[PDB]
Amino acid sequence: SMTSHSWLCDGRLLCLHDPSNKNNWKIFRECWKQGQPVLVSGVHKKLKSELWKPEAFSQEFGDQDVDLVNCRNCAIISDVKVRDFWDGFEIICKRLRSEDGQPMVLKLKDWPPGEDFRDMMPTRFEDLMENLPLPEYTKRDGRLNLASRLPSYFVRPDLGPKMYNAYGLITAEDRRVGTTNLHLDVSDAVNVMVYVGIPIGEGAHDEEVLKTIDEGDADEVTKERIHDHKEKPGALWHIYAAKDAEKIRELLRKVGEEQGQENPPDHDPIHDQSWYLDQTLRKRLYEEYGVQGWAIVQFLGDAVFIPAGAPHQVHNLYSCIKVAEDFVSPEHVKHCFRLT
Ligand SMILES: OC[C@H]1CN(c2ccc(Cl)cc2)NN1
Ligand SMILES: [Cl-]
Ligand SMILES: [Cl-]
Ligand SMILES: [Cl-]
Ligand SMILES: [Cl-]
Ligand SMILES: [Mn+2]
Repeated sequence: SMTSHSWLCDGRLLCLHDPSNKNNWKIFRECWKQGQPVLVSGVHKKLKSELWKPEAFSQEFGDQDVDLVNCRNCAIISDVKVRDFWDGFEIICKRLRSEDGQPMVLKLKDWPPGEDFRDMMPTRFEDLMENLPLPEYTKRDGRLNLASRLPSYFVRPDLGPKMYNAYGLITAEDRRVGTTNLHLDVSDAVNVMVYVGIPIGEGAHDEEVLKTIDEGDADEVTKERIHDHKEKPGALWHIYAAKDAEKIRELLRKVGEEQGQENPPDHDPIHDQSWYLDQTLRKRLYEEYGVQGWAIVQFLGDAVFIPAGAPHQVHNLYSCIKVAEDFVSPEHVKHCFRLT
């Protein structure tokens, strides 16, 4: 029956159940003070579902010019129509094919571009911003959002939100690649899964999704959300505490060296955004450096709260539309300060 919250990651991750509850801050704020990520479920039930479909984006914006990335090999597909991405989002037989004749796993780069989301999509902007959880933290004008209140001694976030659109990774070989590589942000962020597309053609690809979640180190309760309630899983995240960022840099310098990269001893493999931690590298981080992370499956309507300074990576299971907003909480403002 209905409850305020539950725990994932064996007690280490807060899951809030009611996204608009005026009392959520009472449960949120101690987990957030400790540097933990937080999950909030149910945001899809608050949104106008017609605004967030792949077919509407194609119909309304399809003649815009964009670049795509081939997630398998990082090859850039320059200066194509955005309809060429959207029309293959769920229908595999419409997808652009690589030279080997296979349908590609594509990411749409920087769309809408820079800060243009609000100008290009005013009705979507209103629908998202009015339904974000923890609104004193996440709204542009929230009382606990310092973004508009800080001097130039602090790195300030760009005007958001930002959309993140990409197909699902499909094969056993795809398990070792990221949709978004390991990186960190100096602001806090909330990332909302507004649509999950489960394809058709080569549709029935449900067994390799279970193997990816299992190999991804997902907890036993997370595995129950599929088997028992038939929720749509979108993406597998790994998030690490901000305090563990330098130990992760030491691991990736050592692995770069082993693989014959020629790197100065101070170079920053996290800022480079060139690594995805696969099962092998995650085990090595735990065993050799004593660092544990949070493995998080983001279902349709889940909002993931990512603490400033926390290294994180994203692997899409199915085709995803995500929308994210940056904010600056008082708990984590040290991470954007420009001195010492
Ligand atoms: O029927 C029992 C109630 C419990 N509930 C709820 C209470 C507090 C928060 Cl913060 C969120 C949800 N709604 N149902
Ligand atoms: Cl709009
Ligand atoms: Cl709040
Ligand atoms: Cl990336
Ligand atoms: Cl911190
Ligand atoms: Mn990020």
